[PDB]
Amino acid sequence: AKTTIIAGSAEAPQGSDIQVPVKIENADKVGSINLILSYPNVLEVEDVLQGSLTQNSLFDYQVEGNQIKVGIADSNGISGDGSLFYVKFRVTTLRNSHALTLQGIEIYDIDGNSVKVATINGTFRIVSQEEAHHHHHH
Amino acid sequence: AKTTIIAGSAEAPQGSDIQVPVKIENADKVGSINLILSYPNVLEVEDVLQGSLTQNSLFDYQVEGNQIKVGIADSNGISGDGSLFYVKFRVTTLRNSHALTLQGIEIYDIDGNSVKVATINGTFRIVSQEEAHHHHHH
Amino acid sequence: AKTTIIAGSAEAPQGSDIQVPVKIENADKVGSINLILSYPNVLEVEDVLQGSLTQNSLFDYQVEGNQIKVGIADSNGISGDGSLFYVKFRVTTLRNSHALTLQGIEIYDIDGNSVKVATINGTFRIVSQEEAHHHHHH
Ligand SMILES: [Cl-]
Ligand SMILES: [Cl-]
Ligand SMILES: [Cl-]
Ligand SMILES: [Cl-]
Ligand SMILES: [Cl-]
Ligand SMILES: [Cl-]
Ligand SMILES: [Mg+2]
Repeated sequence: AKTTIIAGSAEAPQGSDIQVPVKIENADKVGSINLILSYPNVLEVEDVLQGSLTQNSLFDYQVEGNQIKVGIADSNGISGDGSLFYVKFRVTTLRNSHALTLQGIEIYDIDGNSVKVATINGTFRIVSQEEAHHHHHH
Repeated sequence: AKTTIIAGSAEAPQGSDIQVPVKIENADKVGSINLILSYPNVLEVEDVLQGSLTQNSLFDYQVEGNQIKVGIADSNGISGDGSLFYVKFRVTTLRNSHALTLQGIEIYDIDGNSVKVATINGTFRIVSQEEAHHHHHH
Repeated sequence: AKTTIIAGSAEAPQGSDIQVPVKIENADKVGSINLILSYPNVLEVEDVLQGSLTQNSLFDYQVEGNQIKVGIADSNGISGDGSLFYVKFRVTTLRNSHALTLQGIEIYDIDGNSVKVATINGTFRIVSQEEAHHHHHH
């Protein structure tokens, strides 16, 4: 039962907005999380929103260069699976993919103990009407 | 896995004593509980006894008006399912039921964190030889 | 889900070395353990080694008379099942068995709470080529 933080993956054409979640899986009474999400040059941050687990948490973020620093604190504890936050991006046969990387993680439970976490990075690709991808979501 | 506190339900004729438990379900290292159990005018409190989980806890109760204030502290932690205490009451086609209500709950785990709990109230009815109810207990 | 500490059992002829683990089962974020393992006169301690769970714990032991005092501290917490340490012994139809006893246990989780544990002692016998026992290990 290992706590894992996961950046979502996505694909979209130039000019469109995408919503990419960062999720947690198997959280066990997490009380604070600080992390950095790095994103590719092809993306531009439009907004950062609380997720399904953090609607009532103390939530901060700061966008600097190609990274979003996010801070979450929640005296109730966060447990189980769900989104920590969503990033709204705008997208500015071969092809190449880009990483949505999670790093600089600092995570503690509500009793102040360090929590071991695994991380999984996201992948983003610029794509055409290949939004059969939306059609195939599952 | 949500911690729930549940007042038992019962039925009996005038003049008889009944034993109504207040139980906990899915407790996770609970260290202290304060609560109020309100009871109907048709009932009169004869005794308040420790339950299956609190035989060795620090246990206090105070009966004032139509409510029983109960305090439990236990440095070992209380976990799982079982009774917190039992109330011995004396009972003083249509018909009407009465609530055994749980409120004013204050509950913390052994590390001093607030515990989220759900509550379920009990129901009491004055009844005749409908103690096929005892016969059907299951 | 009760935390249990278990001394392993073994059999071997005079003159041979044996490796006996002391294991934990269903540990839940244990932060410190002190215990005493007592052993029979027919055994002599050659070494005491960290186990599968304590390779990176702070680990101390002291052999005095027929008992090994072991101290383990680990800020990460120890959870699940595995060995806490291994003792390398040298063995110095009827027959008689000997106890490898666990006692004097003091165990706390990473938040400093006392942990309830059960213990299971080990059994050692001097044996011949009955090391079909190794052949039958399972
Ligand atoms: Cl921040
Ligand atoms: Cl950390
Ligand atoms: Cl009280
Ligand atoms: Cl509370
Ligand atoms: Cl020692
Ligand atoms: Cl102890
Ligand atoms: Mg604590």
